[PDB]
Amino acid sequence: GXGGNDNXG
Amino acid sequence: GXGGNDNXG
Amino acid sequence: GXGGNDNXG
Amino acid sequence: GXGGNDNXG
Amino acid sequence: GXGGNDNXG
Amino acid sequence: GXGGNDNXG
Amino acid sequence: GXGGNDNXG
Amino acid sequence: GXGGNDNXG
Amino acid sequence: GXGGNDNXG
Amino acid sequence: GXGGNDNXG
Amino acid sequence: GXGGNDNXG
Amino acid sequence: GXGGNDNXG
Amino acid sequence: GXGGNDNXG
Amino acid sequence: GXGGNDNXG
Amino acid sequence: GXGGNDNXG
Amino acid sequence: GXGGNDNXG
Amino acid sequence: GXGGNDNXG
Amino acid sequence: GXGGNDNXG
Amino acid sequence: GXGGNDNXG
Amino acid sequence: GXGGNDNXG
Amino acid sequence: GXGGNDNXG
Amino acid sequence: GXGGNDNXG
Amino acid sequence: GXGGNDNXG
Amino acid sequence: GXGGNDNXG
Amino acid sequence: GXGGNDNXG
Amino acid sequence: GXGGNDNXG
Amino acid sequence: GXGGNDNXG
Amino acid sequence: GXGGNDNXG
Amino acid sequence: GXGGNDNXG
Amino acid sequence: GXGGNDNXG
Amino acid sequence: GXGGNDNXG
Amino acid sequence: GXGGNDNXG
Amino acid sequence: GXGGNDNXG
Amino acid sequence: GXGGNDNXG
Amino acid sequence: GXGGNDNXG
Amino acid sequence: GXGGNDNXG
Amino acid sequence: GXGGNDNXG
Amino acid sequence: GXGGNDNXG
Amino acid sequence: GXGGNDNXG
Amino acid sequence: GXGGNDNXG
Amino acid sequence: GXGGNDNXG
Amino acid sequence: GXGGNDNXG
Amino acid sequence: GXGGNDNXG
Amino acid sequence: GXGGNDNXG
Amino acid sequence: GXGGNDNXG
Amino acid sequence: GXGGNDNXG
Amino acid sequence: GXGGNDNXG
Amino acid sequence: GXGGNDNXG
Amino acid sequence: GXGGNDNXG
Amino acid sequence: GXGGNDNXG
Amino acid sequence: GXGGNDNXG
Amino acid sequence: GXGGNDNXG
Amino acid sequence: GXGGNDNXG
Amino acid sequence: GXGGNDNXG
Repeated sequence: GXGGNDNXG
Repeated sequence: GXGGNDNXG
Repeated sequence: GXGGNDNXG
Repeated sequence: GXGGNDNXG
Repeated sequence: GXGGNDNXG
Repeated sequence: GXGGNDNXG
Repeated sequence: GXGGNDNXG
Repeated sequence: GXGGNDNXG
Repeated sequence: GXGGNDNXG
Repeated sequence: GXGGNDNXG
Repeated sequence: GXGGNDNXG
Repeated sequence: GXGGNDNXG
Repeated sequence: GXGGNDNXG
Repeated sequence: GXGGNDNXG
Repeated sequence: GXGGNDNXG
Repeated sequence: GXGGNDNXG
Repeated sequence: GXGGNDNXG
Repeated sequence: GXGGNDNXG
Repeated sequence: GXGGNDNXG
Repeated sequence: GXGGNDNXG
Repeated sequence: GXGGNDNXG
Repeated sequence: GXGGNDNXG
Repeated sequence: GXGGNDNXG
Repeated sequence: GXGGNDNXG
Repeated sequence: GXGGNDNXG
Repeated sequence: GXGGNDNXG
Repeated sequence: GXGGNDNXG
Repeated sequence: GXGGNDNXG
Repeated sequence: GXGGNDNXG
Repeated sequence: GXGGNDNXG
Repeated sequence: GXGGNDNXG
Repeated sequence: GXGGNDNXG
Repeated sequence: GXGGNDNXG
Repeated sequence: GXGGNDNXG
Repeated sequence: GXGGNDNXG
Repeated sequence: GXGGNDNXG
Repeated sequence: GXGGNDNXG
Repeated sequence: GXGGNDNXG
Repeated sequence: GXGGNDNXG
Repeated sequence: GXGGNDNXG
Repeated sequence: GXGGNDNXG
Repeated sequence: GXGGNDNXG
Repeated sequence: GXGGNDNXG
Repeated sequence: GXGGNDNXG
Repeated sequence: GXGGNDNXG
Repeated sequence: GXGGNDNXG
Repeated sequence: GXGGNDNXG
Repeated sequence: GXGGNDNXG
Repeated sequence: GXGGNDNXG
Repeated sequence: GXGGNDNXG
Repeated sequence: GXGGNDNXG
Repeated sequence: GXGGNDNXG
Repeated sequence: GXGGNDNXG
Repeated sequence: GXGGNDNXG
């Protein structure tokens, strides 16, 4: 979707 | 969806 | 359609 | 269609 | 973490 | 982490 | 990480 | 179609 | 008018 | 008018 | 009008 | 989807 | 029982 | 039972 | 997805 | 995906 | 049971 | 994908 | 216009 | 216009 | 215009 | 014989 | 004989 | 004989 | 469920 | 008949 | 007939 | 489910 | 009949 | 000495 | 499921 | 001495 | 001494 | 006249 | 007249 | 007249 | 069989 | 068989 | 067989 | 074992 | 074993 | 083993 | 089982 | 099983 | 099994 | 230790 | 230890 | 230890 | 002593 | 002592 | 002592 | 996934 | 995946 | 995948 430091599994 | 440090599984 | 974090653990 | 993070763990 | 995974955004 | 994976965005 | 993988964007 | 991160773990 | 048009018919 | 139009018909 | 037109018919 | 340091599987 | 129509499952 | 139509599964 | 969807016709 | 979808016809 | 139409699976 | 889709015709 | 399915399983 | 399927499985 | 499938499996 | 003897383990 | 003897393990 | 003897392991 | 022993079915 | 909007999710 | 809106989720 | 022993089926 | 919009997800 | 079987079908 | 022993089927 | 079988079908 | 079988079909 | 058929005399 | 056929005399 | 055929006298 | 004829449709 | 003829349709 | 003829259609 | 008419219609 | 008419219709 | 008419229609 | 003019199915 | 004019299926 | 004019299928 | 019997079914 | 009986069913 | 019997079914 | 000894063990 | 000894063990 | 010894072991 | 590990046995 | 490892046994 | 390793045994 915008601009974060994200990481999902 | 915007701009957080998020991580879900 | 413009939804946010679409993520299934 | 313009959705955000499309990701299946 | 197992389970069927589908959705349109 | 297993499971069928499909979606249109 | 296993599972069928398909989607149109 | 213009979606974001299209990625199946 | 515009967005995802992921529709088999 | 615009947004997700994930609709099989 | 424009976007993804992933539609088999 | 824009501009983060992201990594999902 | 036969099946349905307009549906990934 | 036969099957459906307009659907990846 | 789960299973054993359309079956004892 | 799961399975055993259309079967005991 | 036969199969469907307009569908990767 | 899963499997055993169209079978006991 | 109708038939149907039948099986001693 | 209709037939159908039949099987002792 | 209809036939069908049949099998003792 | 009938059927569907040992199966939903 | 009938069928579908040892199967949904 | 019938069939579908040892199978969904 | 597994099966039995000492039995044609 | 034309918007001059910014970037959909 | 045209908005000049900002970015949908 | 596995199977039995000492049995034509 | 033409927008001069920016970049869809 | 015991295990068993397990399946989301 | 595997199979049995000492049996034509 | 025991294992077993397992399957999302 | 025991293993077993496993399959998402 | 259909139906599983077995018996020892 | 159909059906599995077995018996020891 | 169809059906598996076996027996020891 | 005594004049009749059992048969699905 | 005694004059009749069992047969699906 | 006694005059008849078992046969699917 | 010494039974009389052993016959399944 | 010494039974009489062993015959499946 | 010494049985009589061993015959499957 | 003895001596009649018999005929069963 | 003895001595009649018999005929079963 | 002895001595009749017999005929079964 | 020996009968001199006649003919079992 | 021996009968001299006649013919079992 | 020897009968002198007649003919088993 | 004698008769049918149809017994899997 | 004698008769059918249809027994898998 | 004698008869059918149809037994896999 | 957050430290754990879902797994049948 | 977050440290764990889903796996049947 | 995040350190783990899904794998049957």
